[PDB]
Order: sequence, then structure tokens, then C-alpha cells
Amino acid sequence: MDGLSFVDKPDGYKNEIDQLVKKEFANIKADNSVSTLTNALYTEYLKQRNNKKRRTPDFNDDDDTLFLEEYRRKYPRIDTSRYIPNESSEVSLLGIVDSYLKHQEIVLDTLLPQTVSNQWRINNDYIRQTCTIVEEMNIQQRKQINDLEIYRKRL
Amino acid sequence: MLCAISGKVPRRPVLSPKSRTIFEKSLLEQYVKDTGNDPITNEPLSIEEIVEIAQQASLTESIPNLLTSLQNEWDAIMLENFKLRSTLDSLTKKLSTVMYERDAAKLVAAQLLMEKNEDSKDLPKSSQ
Amino acid sequence: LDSLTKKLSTVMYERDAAKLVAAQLLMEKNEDSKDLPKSSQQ
Amino acid sequence: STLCHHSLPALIEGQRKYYADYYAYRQEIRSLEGRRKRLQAMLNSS
Repeated sequence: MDGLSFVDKPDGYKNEIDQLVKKEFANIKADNSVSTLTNALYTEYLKQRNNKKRRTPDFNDDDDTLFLEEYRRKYPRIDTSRYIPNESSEVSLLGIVDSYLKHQEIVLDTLLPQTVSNQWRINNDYIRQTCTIVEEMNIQQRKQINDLEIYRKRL
Repeated sequence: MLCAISGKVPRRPVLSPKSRTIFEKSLLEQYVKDTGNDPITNEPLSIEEIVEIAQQASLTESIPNLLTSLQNEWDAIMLENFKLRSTLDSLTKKLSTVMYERDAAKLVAAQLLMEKNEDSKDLPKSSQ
Repeated sequence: LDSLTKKLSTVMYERDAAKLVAAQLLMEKNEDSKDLPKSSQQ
Repeated sequence: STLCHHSLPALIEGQRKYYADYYAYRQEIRSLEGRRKRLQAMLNSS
């Protein structure tokens, strides 16, 4: 459990440790039918075919075709109507969303600081604990090698 | 600025008073109807408790609103949600490989704590 | 997703921290091994 | 979140590492207090 990351400063011993972990692992061995087609169209990954009067490019083919042509007119009048109320302001409704995107963006870069200051406030505390244990383990190892050589000289 | 259910920008945001999390009006009221609780913190919430609180620039090329815009909204929803279902099954596979090697390592530590502590004891025994 | 993404991240990091625990102890068994060899001969 | 729980596990194992060496430091002191009495008994044999 206790393994110090700061004070212990090789990639081969990681590869030496990875084999012995593996040698023990070589041993241990809500919607409707809308959910059905949205899965099925994505799995097949094929776009659904679309039919347009303009694409057909057929004029006066018969009687049904004549009805289709009308559809072109009231869409172009409505498009010119939607191009009229877009061209009325045409810069001022677009600029008020650009400032809206600026105030939304700074909040995430505000949240980028509050994590980054707090995550280093975690690592600043553990490193002090990392250096304290290495100090106590050193005096333990210093007293350990002394006793191993004292008892040999005592005998 | 955002909603805490779908990840949208709400036009009619609502605030619950039990957990301060800004969500959309139809998204908060739908959750309160199905399961009688705040979804975020799992506290009790009603429809009468919540407190009611954007400019979208249309493209100049606005039949595009019928054909080209409508399909891709249902295209980008499906191939993201299908991509997400691959992520959820793959991560639980990566969870099962995280948990197995964790138990594989602790049996090594439990086996090596028995090896080193007896060998250092045998160093204390050899002097005698 | 992000419920187990923490459970993916905390597992692999505690694995790598425990991966260092073996690497210290496998070298501590070794220094206990060769010292007992050179002394029990003499 | 990684550094949240990494400090959580490392704070408990710090005593368990130190006490295992502390108990190993007590047994080595017991030999050091035991071996010196035999050399003390040699000058009484003189």
C-alpha cells in the first residue's frame, strides 16, 4: 500500500513488477420503438434518401408535376420573407450572440483555475507527508544497519 | 447558462430550491412527474416547489430548414448515442481488468510481506 | 460514464502505486537474500 | 478526484509502514541490549 512517488526518484523495475502481476493474473484467469430505429440506422451507418422537386428538374411532366411546381413558389416567398426580417438588423442580432458566447466561455476557463489550484493544493500536502516518512524510514534503516554490524562485533 | 440534464442552453430555465442546479423547464418538470425526486442529489422535489428564472442567429441560407437541418439533428444524435453505448460496454471491460490486476497485486504484497519480514528476522537470528 | 471513469482512474492509479510497493519489496528480499548467503558461509 | 483519494490512501498507510519498521526497530534493540551483557561478563572472568 505505502509506496512513495515523490521521494523515490527506473522504467525497467516497472517492467520487472509488471511480469509478477501478470504471473498472478495468468493464474487467476427506456423508450419506445424510436429507440429501435435510432439504433438500427446508426449501426447500418446509411443516410436516408431524400427527394426534392428541384433535384428532379422536371417541368410539365403531367398533372401531378404541375402541383409540385406551386410548392416552389410559396416556399420562395416565405424564404424572401425570412430573408427580409434577417436583413433588417443583419449585424445586430449576430453580435449579441457573439458576446453571449464570450460570457459562456470564460466560466469554463474560470472552472479551469478552481480545479488546478485545488489539485496542486492536494499534491502540496502529500509531498510534505512524502518527505516525513522518508525521514523516519531513513533513521530506521540507519539504526537497522548499525545493529546488524554491532551484534557481529559483539560476538 | 446551461441545463443540468440534457446539456443544452435553456430558454426558460427553472431553479429547484433543495439543490441549486439550473435546468430547463420541460426537463425538470418531466423528471418530477416520473420519479418524485430531484434527480441530482436525490432529495424530494415537486412541480410547485421550483422557481422560474439567449439569441440564436439564423444562417443566411435559411428547404434547408426542412431537408438539410432536420436530418443531421437526428443523425448527430444517433451516431453519438450509439458511440456512447460502445464507450459504456468498453469501460466496464476496462473496469474488470482494473479490478483483477488490483487483486493480483495485493496477493503479491501479501506474499512479499511474508518473505521480507522473515528474512530480516533470520538476519537477527544468525548473530546468535 | 463518469461514475465508473472515477472508478477507472482511481483503480489504475492505486494499481501503479501498488506496483511500486512490489518493486521496493522485491529488492528488499534480494538484499536480505545475498547478505544471509555471504554470512552463513563465513 | 485522483489526488483526492490518493491522499486518502497514503495517509493511512504511512503509519502502517512506520510501525512495521518500529516493531522491527524494537527487536533489533533487544539484541543490542542482550549481546552487550556477554562482553560485560568476560572482565568478571578475569
